[PDB]
Amino acid sequence: TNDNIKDLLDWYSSGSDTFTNSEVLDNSLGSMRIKNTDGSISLIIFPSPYYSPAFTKGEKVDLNTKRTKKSQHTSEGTYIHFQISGVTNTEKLPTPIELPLKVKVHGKDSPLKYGPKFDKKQLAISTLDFEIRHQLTQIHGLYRSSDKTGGYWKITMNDGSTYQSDLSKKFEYNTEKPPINIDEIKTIEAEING
Amino acid sequence: TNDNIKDLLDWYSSGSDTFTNSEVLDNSLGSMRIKNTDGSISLIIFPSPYYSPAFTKGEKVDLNTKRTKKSQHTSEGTYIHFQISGVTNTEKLPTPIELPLKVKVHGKDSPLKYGPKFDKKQLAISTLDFEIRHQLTQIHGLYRSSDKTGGYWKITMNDGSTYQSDLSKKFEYNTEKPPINIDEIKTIEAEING
Repeated sequence: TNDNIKDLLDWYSSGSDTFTNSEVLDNSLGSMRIKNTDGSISLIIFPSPYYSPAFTKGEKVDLNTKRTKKSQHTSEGTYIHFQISGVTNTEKLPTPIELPLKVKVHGKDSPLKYGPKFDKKQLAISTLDFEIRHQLTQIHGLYRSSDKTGGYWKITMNDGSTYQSDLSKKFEYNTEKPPINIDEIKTIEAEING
Repeated sequence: TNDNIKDLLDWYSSGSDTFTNSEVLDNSLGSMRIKNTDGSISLIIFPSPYYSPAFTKGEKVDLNTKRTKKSQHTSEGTYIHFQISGVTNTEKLPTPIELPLKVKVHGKDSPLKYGPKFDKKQLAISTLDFEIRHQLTQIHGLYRSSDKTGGYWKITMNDGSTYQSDLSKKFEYNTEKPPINIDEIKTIEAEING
């Protein structure tokens, strides 16, 4: 594969951070300072004009986010994470739901018809992106060979509205739309090509 | 949490690398040089006296492994990964199997009774460790608060033999036993405490 595809493989196989019921310390309207219940602090940026959380100091939030650079300890010993997007409310569903991924690879529908499970009412579109693409890389070989370097995912809501991303490029954080209610997702489909 | 627990959370939420049908370039008996089908090269160490793959040049292997330090590009442009353990044969099962995790948290059995799915015949014990603990961190809060900082996982085989790890410490790579046939795992259980 070429270097940009290796960069995509690195990003989508580098894990993510999940924190629940973190506390907002400061919201600078495009960036947030948040205290996680393990004592770490997350500094999270929101580059999109369409998704800029407004939660104020003291409110609780959930994080399902990616790091942009290595976490560092301060002189006082506080651990600081540097993240992007992935901040939602703390509302939970009574039991988890699965978001099965319907996947086509080189025009052939895969028999693997499962997906990640979540008990949160709302997820950021970027979170859905990394969960989807992580499954595509791990299970379907996305970015692991020259024949699996592009395609798309598409979410269709119960009301017919859609969200989509091009697998040949990094997720479009700069135009990310606001988080969605996952219980109202109708289907998630993806196709891998090359 | 204390810093060693934050280190564990970092390790178990930093992702992993999955490659299939990679080619052995060199086996130095305790370390291997492997060419992945994306063109990258993996340099993998095997510190255990009990798990030291013997695959020779030209043989095919699978990788389900963790990086020990950042990947680097050489002057010729080759991307090099630095990994530990996680090398198996390429044998596949006809359909994937699930390795459900039975989880107890603070003495209470969790209702979440699912696990990761694999279509490989064999997995290294370290791979099982990171898959198990990743699920424990993400879904059950392991390492995310002072009340969830220890416990164990235990694999029981159909023949009654067992494998186990202490969640309060890093996986014991230095004494890792050889890979196991996952179709003969009877149960995987874990308990989280603090």
